[PDB]
Amino acid sequence: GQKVNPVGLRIGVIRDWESKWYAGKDYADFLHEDLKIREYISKRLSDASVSKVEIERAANRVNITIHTAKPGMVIGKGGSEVEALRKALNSLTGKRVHINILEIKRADLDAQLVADNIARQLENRVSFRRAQKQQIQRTMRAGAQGVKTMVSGRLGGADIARSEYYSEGTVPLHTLRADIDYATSEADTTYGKLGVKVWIYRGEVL
Amino acid sequence: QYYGTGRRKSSVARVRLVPGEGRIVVNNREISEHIPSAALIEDIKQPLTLTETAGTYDVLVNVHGGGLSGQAGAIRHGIARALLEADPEYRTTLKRAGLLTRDARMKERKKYGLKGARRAPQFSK
Amino acid sequence: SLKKGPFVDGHLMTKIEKLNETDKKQVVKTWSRRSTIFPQFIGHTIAVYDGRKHVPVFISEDMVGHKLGEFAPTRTYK
Amino acid sequence: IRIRLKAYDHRILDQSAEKIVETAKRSGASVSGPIPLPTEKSVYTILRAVHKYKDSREQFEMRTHKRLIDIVNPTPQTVDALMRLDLPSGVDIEI
Amino acid sequence: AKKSMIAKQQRTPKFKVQEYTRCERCGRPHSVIRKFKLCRICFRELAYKGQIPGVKKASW
Amino acid sequence: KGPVAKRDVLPDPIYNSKLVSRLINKMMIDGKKGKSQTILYKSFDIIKERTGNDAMEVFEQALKNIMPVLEVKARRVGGANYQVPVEVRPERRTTLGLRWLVNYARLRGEKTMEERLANEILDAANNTGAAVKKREDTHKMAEANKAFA
RNA sequence: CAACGCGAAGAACCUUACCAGGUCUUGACAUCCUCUGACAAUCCUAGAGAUAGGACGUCCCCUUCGGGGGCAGAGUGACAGGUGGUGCAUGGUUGUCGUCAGCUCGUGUCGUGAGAUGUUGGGUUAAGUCCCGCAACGAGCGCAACCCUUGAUCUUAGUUGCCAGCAUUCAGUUGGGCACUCUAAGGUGACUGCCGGUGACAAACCGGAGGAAGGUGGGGAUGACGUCAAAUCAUCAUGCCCCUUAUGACCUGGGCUACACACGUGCUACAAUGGACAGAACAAAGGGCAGCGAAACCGCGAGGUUAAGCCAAUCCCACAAAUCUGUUCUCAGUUCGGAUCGCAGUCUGCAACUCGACUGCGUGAAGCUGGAAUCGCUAGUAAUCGCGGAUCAGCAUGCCGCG
Repeated sequence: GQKVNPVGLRIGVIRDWESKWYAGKDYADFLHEDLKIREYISKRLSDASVSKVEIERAANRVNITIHTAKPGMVIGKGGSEVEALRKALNSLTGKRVHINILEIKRADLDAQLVADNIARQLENRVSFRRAQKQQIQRTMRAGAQGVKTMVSGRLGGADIARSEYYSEGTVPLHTLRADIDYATSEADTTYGKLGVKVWIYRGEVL
Repeated sequence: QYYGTGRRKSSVARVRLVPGEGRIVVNNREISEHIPSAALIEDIKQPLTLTETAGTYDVLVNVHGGGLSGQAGAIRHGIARALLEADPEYRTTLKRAGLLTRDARMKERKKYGLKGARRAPQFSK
Repeated sequence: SLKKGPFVDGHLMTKIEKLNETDKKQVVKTWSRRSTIFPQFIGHTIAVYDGRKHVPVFISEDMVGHKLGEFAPTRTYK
Repeated sequence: IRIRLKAYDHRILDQSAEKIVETAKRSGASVSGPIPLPTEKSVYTILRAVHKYKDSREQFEMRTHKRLIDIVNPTPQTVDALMRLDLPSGVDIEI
Repeated sequence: AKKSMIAKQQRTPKFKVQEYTRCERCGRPHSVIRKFKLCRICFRELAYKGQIPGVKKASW
Repeated sequence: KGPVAKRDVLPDPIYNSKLVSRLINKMMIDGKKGKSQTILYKSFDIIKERTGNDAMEVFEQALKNIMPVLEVKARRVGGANYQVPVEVRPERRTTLGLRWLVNYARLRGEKTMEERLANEILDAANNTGAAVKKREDTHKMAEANKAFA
């Protein structure tokens, strides 16, 4: 018996859906193509890294906003590449699309980016101890109020798995006023499967 | 020429009473055929009897929501409000018996797992 | 069981019909036990699939309204 | 002219309605107020687990709501200015 | 064996009856909700993630 | 934990006697409303006929007759399960006696409910009734085991 | 306990994996390689796949025309498939003790060491809740609150709602108006706030008053560190093996509904606080566009005909039942009970034998309060009474929710 997802609980009261469009009688296919474009862009931008992408609807014209500073580097050199990929989104959606790039300053306190960092450090053969203990203090001095991070799977001791987590700070999950951002990521290793769960207390909301 | 709002349980009775001779009406209809219960014929007149204001008003009511006993309680609350608007001098005496608190008594949520509101399923080993 | 008549499939129906016309002798194969029995095929013989093996059956004058499935019990027992 | 609008969040819908009435007023028109048409919920039910424990359950709601406006006089010389407003995608709009 | 009969579901069958419904994101045949064409597991997943614009964890 | 209680079936506060207390409220402990406030209020008039006096007076007279004043509960001691006499609270008295009348009314068996109940009310106004019978059996049990305090 | 109206929020086919038979091989499905260029569909006999062939019968965008882009078809070897095993290889999820009040760390002390302190002692509450001492001083996760919802009311808004006063009506529909309810946003609100007592004055506890609500008002959401190698390889992936002329695939039929018995969870009763007939009522929360489907006519019925309105506070689903009143029945295995049966129909679906539901007849079984044992329930609860809704053509005594 495990905990409820914190952002899962906080959606709609202190968090927006990250899909801000109304539909009716088109809800199913709008939703489906939303998942399709999410999957496509996440797959093909994983190397550049991106946390969260919102979708917006107007006159049957989809429009997007995409996060993280690295797609900032995709603006300049990939400015041709931005048009090249959004051509694919046009082809998929049928009707043409608009996009926007928003830069997440201070990436050390984005849950998904942190999770992807941990996943990469794990998959290129670095020890969970070094990776996790370094990342927690990185985020803390980046200026979070509290962090708890956790990894699970066959943690080196391949013959049996276990769980482990570090944390330092204040992190209330039961309070429905905090801004506990949450993410999780999956890391595939030779000796099994590794999963990551990281969340950070940014601050309350008023 | 006096008004009050009466709520009991999924039921709203909005009463307007005028000086008269003890003639009682609900939804432009009589109660002797609308409500057969004598324990709910004493409904209307209970407050007017724990005060001495028994027969000097006749009442008109528009009532909606709930079933018969809930409607009866809605009467009681609404006419109590209207009487207070009429003359709050014996407001304290009316409170002493009560008949003013909107009882928050309402049907409890039916929650999953349980059967009914509180009846858990049968248990054996 | 409706106003719109009994139900039978053509691929069976034609080859039993021309059979009844030319020669009423040989047995007819069928994997489909769905068809309703019809009144003008008395005395014929049909092999009806029971799930394992087609069961030959003979048709009487009173076998009307039913389906050929009723005479092919597909489940064994004691 | 009757106009109907709805959304998933009162937080966006209220500012939408207030902006609509203000741009219909300051650009002169005769108008009725933003009456809130009663909302309608829609509950969903789902097992917590993947395989067992039907006694475990959580509830989801597609809580949606409706507002209504109408302009008394169509005012053709100003409704055409009204039409070009822009709103978030969270709100639906129709005649 | 899943790919073969998800493809069956995709293609039209020989009769209007046979076209049962399978969840589209994750191919479970049982317990889809028509309003999303989605079944509970991969419905709850993206529900907690944030998608499905209008739905929230209910409580009353 | 701690004591708890409630009041209900209340008649009006002032100028109220027990007779009209029940004639407008009280008792009725037989089931849902209706089939009570009915199958009752008429039981009383049939015994207005059957006795040349106020049909209420016989009611609480029979009640007085049925009331116990001692009874016995069970306690685990050694291997005997001694039966220990105890007293009855003023409200426990009324609830249990009323209970005996109602359940025996629905046990005795005749053509119909209101005549059943009325016949028992008079058979308890006189001291020869089924409920009264259990009253004296509980009583003789109790002071036959009076020794146990 | 925490499996047994559970995965299944729905098994005639389909689902569906399993069984019999008939069939295929780079394979329905995915990327690569070379061609044919845009490729398909309808109908014919065998027909179930599929194959034999047919009647028009393989028909785009750009190209300084070389050839590219996408679209399918053929061949092609790499490959695809695993609801096949392993939850004692895992992720990710979920139950359980348990909404129980606990579980820990920083620094410092004592011990030599496992370790202890804080976290104990007084009361306090639901609480590791608080206060008072105390080699402890603090902090963190838990509790509380912050969230939702029902309870009283203020402002704004009066249409598809509501009709106080008026004329009108069977259609409070109209005319007129937001009076009232109601609707939905923003505040007010209950905070031990105030008074007396108890308690050291503290924490708190008892009793009052105000108060719609007094002592976490009610309910929901929230489920600590962890135990059960608890469950899931059926979403996911190292690991091995199955091979791709087979555990991989397509089709017909059968099964998961079998039935000498056992158990679990439920519905219906065993009757006159009742059956039957007639009249009179009161009313949620939801759903409705391959939808909801009005009225009238047909059938004594399940339903059918032709269909108005409704993308819905307008129309419909939708005539809530229990209940009240009145007539008969007169204690029986009965006018209770309705099981199981043969006959005759309605609906859906290509299809109702295995294997749907409903209806008109005829039938009418056991049962007349259930051993030993055992369960749920602290007031809108239990007990009854109905009404919707997911699953979806049809299939609800189950589940979810409403009164």
